[PDB]
Amino acid sequence: HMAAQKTELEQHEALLHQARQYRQQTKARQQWLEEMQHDYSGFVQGVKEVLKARDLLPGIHGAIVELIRVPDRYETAIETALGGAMQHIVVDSEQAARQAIHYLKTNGYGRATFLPLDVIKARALSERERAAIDRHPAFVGIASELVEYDRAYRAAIAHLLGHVIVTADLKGANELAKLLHYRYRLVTLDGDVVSPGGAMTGGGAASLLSRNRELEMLSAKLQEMDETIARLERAVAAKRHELAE
Amino acid sequence: HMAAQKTELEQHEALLHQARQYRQQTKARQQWLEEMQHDYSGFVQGVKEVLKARDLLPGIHGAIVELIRVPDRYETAIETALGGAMQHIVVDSEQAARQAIHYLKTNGYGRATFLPLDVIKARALSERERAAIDRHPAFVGIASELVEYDRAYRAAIAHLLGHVIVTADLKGANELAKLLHYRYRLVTLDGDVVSPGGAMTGGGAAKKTASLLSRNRELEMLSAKLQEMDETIARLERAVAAKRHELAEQEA
Repeated sequence: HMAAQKTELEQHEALLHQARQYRQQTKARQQWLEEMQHDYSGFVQGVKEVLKARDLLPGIHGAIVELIRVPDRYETAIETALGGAMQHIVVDSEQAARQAIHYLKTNGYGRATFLPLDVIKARALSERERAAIDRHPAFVGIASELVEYDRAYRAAIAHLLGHVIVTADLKGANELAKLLHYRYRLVTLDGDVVSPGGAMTGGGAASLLSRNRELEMLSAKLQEMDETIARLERAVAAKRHELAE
Repeated sequence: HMAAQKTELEQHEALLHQARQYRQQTKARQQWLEEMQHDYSGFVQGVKEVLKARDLLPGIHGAIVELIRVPDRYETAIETALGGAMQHIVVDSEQAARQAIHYLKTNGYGRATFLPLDVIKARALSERERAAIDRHPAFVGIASELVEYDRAYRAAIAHLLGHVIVTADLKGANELAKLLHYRYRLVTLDGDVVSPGGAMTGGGAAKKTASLLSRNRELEMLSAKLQEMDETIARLERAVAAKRHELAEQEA
């Protein structure tokens, strides 16, 4: 009778307490990451100073890393493909780049590389090159097709990554490089590189790219917890109502 | 006038003493630098570890800086042209590069770039591009044509430097850039750079350093200096004894 209903009401009130305190700690983690994101922690000095001057300098969009989202599986490949370009700054125009350069020079604030969005042009494999590789067993993907980004930046991201192939292993990068006459850069899932011409880079032993991925994850989980909480408050209100009368 | 001879004798004795001390400090600097070389000091960890294993791993020739010799007047330009590529390791083949990369990975020994001789692609301007600049007063050379190396590494050296133009000065570099439709990187003898798209990078003064080529240059300078100091010293020793002797024959 009332013994089972009081037990169930207690499971729900306790689970409601768990979820609220858990949500509070999850929000605290989101805020820590948001602060790190918007303080530009981990960025090179000149890049940090330009982004801190978004409210003074004209035409500053953001660093490349801020503009793309990459799954965890492909993060090492994309970071390796980009190299220093992770922190290249997308700006409206070459004029905007020159103003930011002057701002850095005058203040002694370091150095940065700029990508003028009105002028930068996409790269892409030809249709025959793509067909030459995209069913090879080591092929993972064209680097630009492995990331997400707003359409406004499509020519900038194609420029940096539309001619970069991601392969599953280094032998596969060698194989596909040959099929492509060593015209293009290939990167493996583990971060080894076959550069145009056949040079090979590798070895081994926290990425800026994991920050907006964890932030997006925390965001979705927070929405999930708010509905878990709403559901648990309904269950508490429910088992109270039948029980109250 | 015996006094003028005694003073000339004291001069030569003073020069001989100072030259001996100077030679000795120069010898010590030479030995110290040769020890750094033997330690692979200044190489990044991954390159150091491959070179230490160069007789265990197959097909390891060596780092670019070990395989080229650069005339003193071109050292600054070539070191600037190469940058970190003076530590790229020439190897027999892709398989050899893969085994070396596997060695670095499994031991946590860092990263390195490898140049596999069997495939590595040479680079060169077109005939018409070379003709447009070849006779310009500020043209010094194609970087790969200013450095010495054994013929076996020709494609590896051209890959790194066949598309880099060395110029007399920056005004000449900018003239040559326009003649080449801004397609190539130019380096002056003083180390200034004109690169395609270079107006999009800048800010404060860059000042990085990984100057393994400059250690080789200093070692060649010390070798040549030490030979000169040896001859100076032996000359001064003979002049001191000759003047001391001629001074004693005249107090008769």
